[PDB]
Amino acid sequence: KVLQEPTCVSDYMSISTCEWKMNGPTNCSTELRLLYQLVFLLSEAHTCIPENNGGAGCVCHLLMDDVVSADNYTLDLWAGQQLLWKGSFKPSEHVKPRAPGNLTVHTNVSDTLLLTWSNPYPPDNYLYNHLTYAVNIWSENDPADFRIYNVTYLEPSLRIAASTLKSGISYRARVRAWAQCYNTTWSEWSPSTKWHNSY
Amino acid sequence: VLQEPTCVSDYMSISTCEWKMNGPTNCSTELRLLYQLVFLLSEAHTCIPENNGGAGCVCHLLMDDVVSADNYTLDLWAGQQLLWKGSFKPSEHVKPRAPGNLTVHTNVSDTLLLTWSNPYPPDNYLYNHLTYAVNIWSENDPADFRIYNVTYLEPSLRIAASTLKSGISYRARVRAWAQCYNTTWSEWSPSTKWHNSY
Amino acid sequence: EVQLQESGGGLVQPGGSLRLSCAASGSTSYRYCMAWFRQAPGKGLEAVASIRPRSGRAYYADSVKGRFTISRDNSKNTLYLQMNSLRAEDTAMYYCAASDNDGNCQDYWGKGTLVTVS
Amino acid sequence: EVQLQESGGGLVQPGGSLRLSCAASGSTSYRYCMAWFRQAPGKGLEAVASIRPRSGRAYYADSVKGRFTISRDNSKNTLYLQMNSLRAEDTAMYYCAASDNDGNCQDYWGKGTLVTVS
Ligand SMILES: *[C@@H]1O[C@H](CO)[C@@H](O[C@@H]2O[C@H](CO)[C@@H](O[C@@H]3O[C@H](CO)[C@@H](O)[C@H](O)[C@@H]3O)[C@H](O)[C@H]2NC(C)=O)[C@H](O)[C@H]1NC(C)=O
Ligand SMILES: *[C@@H]1O[C@H](CO)[C@@H](O[C@@H]2O[C@H](CO)[C@@H](O[C@@H]3O[C@H](CO)[C@@H](O)[C@H](O)[C@@H]3O)[C@H](O)[C@H]2NC(C)=O)[C@H](O)[C@H]1NC(C)=O
Ligand SMILES: *[C@@H]1O[C@H](CO)[C@@H](O[C@@H]2O[C@H](CO)[C@@H](O)[C@H](O)[C@H]2NC(C)=O)[C@H](O)[C@H]1NC(C)=O
Ligand SMILES: *[C@@H]1O[C@H](CO)[C@@H](O[C@@H]2O[C@H](CO)[C@@H](O)[C@H](O)[C@H]2NC(C)=O)[C@H](O)[C@H]1NC(C)=O
Ligand SMILES: *[C@@H]1O[C@H](CO)[C@@H](O)[C@H](O)[C@H]1NC(C)=O
Ligand SMILES: *[C@@H]1O[C@H](CO)[C@@H](O)[C@H](O)[C@H]1NC(C)=O
Ligand SMILES: *[C@@H]1O[C@H](CO)[C@@H](O)[C@H](O)[C@H]1NC(C)=O
Ligand SMILES: *[C@@H]1O[C@H](CO)[C@@H](O)[C@H](O)[C@H]1NC(C)=O
Repeated sequence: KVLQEPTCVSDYMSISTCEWKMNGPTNCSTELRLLYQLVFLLSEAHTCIPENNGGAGCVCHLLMDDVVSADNYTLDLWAGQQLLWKGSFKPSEHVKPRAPGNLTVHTNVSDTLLLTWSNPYPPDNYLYNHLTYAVNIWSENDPADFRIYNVTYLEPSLRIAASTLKSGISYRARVRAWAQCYNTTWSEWSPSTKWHNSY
Repeated sequence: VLQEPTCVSDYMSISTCEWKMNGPTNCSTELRLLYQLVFLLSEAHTCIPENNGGAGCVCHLLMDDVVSADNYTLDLWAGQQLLWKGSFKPSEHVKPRAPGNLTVHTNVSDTLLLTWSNPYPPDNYLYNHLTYAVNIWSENDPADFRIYNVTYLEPSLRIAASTLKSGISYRARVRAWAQCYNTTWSEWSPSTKWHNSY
Repeated sequence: EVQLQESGGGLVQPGGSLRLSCAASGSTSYRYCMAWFRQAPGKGLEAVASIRPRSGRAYYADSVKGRFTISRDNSKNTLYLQMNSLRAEDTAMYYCAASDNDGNCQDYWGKGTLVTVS
Repeated sequence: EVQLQESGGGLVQPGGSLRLSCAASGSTSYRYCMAWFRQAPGKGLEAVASIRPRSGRAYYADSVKGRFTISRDNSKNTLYLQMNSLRAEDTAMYYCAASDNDGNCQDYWGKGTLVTVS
């Protein structure tokens, strides 16, 4: 039976991610189902088969046609023929954007470093024009030697003076995204990249 | 050049061209294949070929979609020297992708079930228009074989186990045909093996 | 606010088909919900089919599932209802409706077109 | 028999921007080629930008590379030309054209919109 109550977030494209906790060991793909349905004329319930997140924890990725701000869903957690939980979810109240990707460092200019990466959204999504980024650089064996850069100029690039980083040392870098919308939290981190600094 | 460059198209994003030179040639240095869509404000793209024999080379032409009126000009250069001029129309030389993930299901005593994947996304033309040929044969005796034509637009096949010898292992592979016009057979899938019983 | 005008009704043979249309005086693409409802003489209104104008995702009442199709052409600001395998039961006045802030489809209504089957 | 109507022209300061539009009377997605051309006073027609409607693949003349963007919304049957960093040189009548059987873009033409830069 259910311990902690299902909570959801939305990427504001097509995927909403929900999380709950059972007691003890549970296999989510075989035992449980999460039914979701848009409050909308003649709507049908869709069904999401969850995957496991450690022992008593499940996660579901709710596929969605679209996300607009008035969209509201009802949520029904079943366990076979037994209904465990009823709830509701509004994607525009809980935005968590996608992680950026393809993070690349460019070595080809003395004095100035160039980092590039991709916006994970298509041009016609709202967030595409409204993403802030946070770029985190640190030396691989000394996390206290770090930098954080805020990128608000709506372009997935960053330039840094090479003299700000130690030579003969290797650095890591990762990037996350923030939506200028309301009710947003930070994305996950990109995969990180590594280079040896020196000039 | 001995035999002239010929091309085929998967009707998505890849066209593959083939020629055979004169003597020994390293294609990744020395040779370039320039292609360009006959289309307003188009730019010529450049394809660096890979070797596929002593004097034989292959190029994989990257493409946006493929629509039937698409025509390309093809120029094989060797430095400052132009070796061959031609043209290519993808819709006149369709060779679909090989199917994949071929699986035998032995969980029903009387009937075998083979499944496999259509290599196209639902929104391509070919996705709804692929015929398949399934080739089954005894692992050490190729002359004991079967061919099945699958035209019902679903990558599955069923056979009575009693139609194959017992105690013996069989292989199976599948290829795809577009119907379309100007199509040839795809490559074979990787093959699978099972021990036949009933 | 939006104005709506249906067309395409008439007499039909049981088994035969029909296509309805509904021009909108403004962008279909800015509507949240768009739907067809129907009356029938002695009876109350019932929703038949609905659509999400942006994505195109369509929904249907059981009685028309497999027979009716709802669609939209955003460039014409127009909504359609392809009606196949028509039965005597489908005899009614047919209406296009729409809404902007909720999926009830009750804000805007057309005048209706009769569909008689005999 | 496709028909095309441009809009969005006007006078601009050097450095400023503009957005042109071209509604089509039929599906943009069935066109082979779609493009913008222009004619400056005293001079001949020149292609500015072209597009593959299905995939979205876009092509440009050198003089507008880095400044102009061509795009299309197939759901509205509409073509766009975002014009940035405008110069006096860009002063012309601007046309949308299309073709179905060749990539020349010469079959169908719109009426044009003037774009003045001074
Ligand atoms: C999204 O959809 C859900 C379901 O349609 C909406 O939830 C509903 O919210 C109302 C009021 O916020 C709930 O009513 C309240 O119930 C409590 C006791 O449970 C009672 O003490 C209050 O006086 C009130 O009647 C209602 O139960 C609830 N429905 C369900 C099934 O969860 C939600 O508000 C919708 N819209 C959003 C979140 O913007
Ligand atoms: C083993 O034999 C059974 C019949 O005795 C057959 O298995 C069935 O295979 C299909 C397709 O591979 C499975 O489809 C799935 O159905 C569920 C329905 O909610 C859903 O996940 C999807 O619709 C999916 O297509 C089917 O469930 C499965 N049933 C069993 C008994 O596992 C087949 O001959 C052999 N099994 C397999 C894996 O092919
Ligand atoms: C594809 O384009 C090429 C080059 O634009 C066309 O090749 C020419 O064809 C005509 C007669 O068919 C003649 O000018 C020559 O034979 C070719 N000259 C070249 C290579 O420039 C080719 O016809 C086009 N293909 C099709 C089938 O439309
Ligand atoms: C597989 O089945 C198709 C029929 O669906 C066969 O295709 C026909 O082949 C004949 C003879 O070659 C042609 O005259 C027809 O035009 C083909 N029709 C279609 C549907 O394309 C095909 O030959 C079969 N292949 C085998 C031998 O298994
Ligand atoms: C999310 O923001 C909207 C408006 O910006 C607000 O109505 C809604 O209540 C917010 N979510 C909360 C505070 O639960
Ligand atoms: C990263 O690049 C891949 C291909 O290199 C592309 O498919 C994908 O959209 C990009 N990922 C993100 C998250 O931007
Ligand atoms: C950088 O931007 C983030 C979110 O956009 C904000 O929370 C943060 O406070 C900014 N940085 C600093 C140092 O204020
Ligand atoms: C296949 O290609 C030919 C050119 O050889 C072309 O005329 C037509 O598209 C097709 N014709 C046949 C016989 O299928």
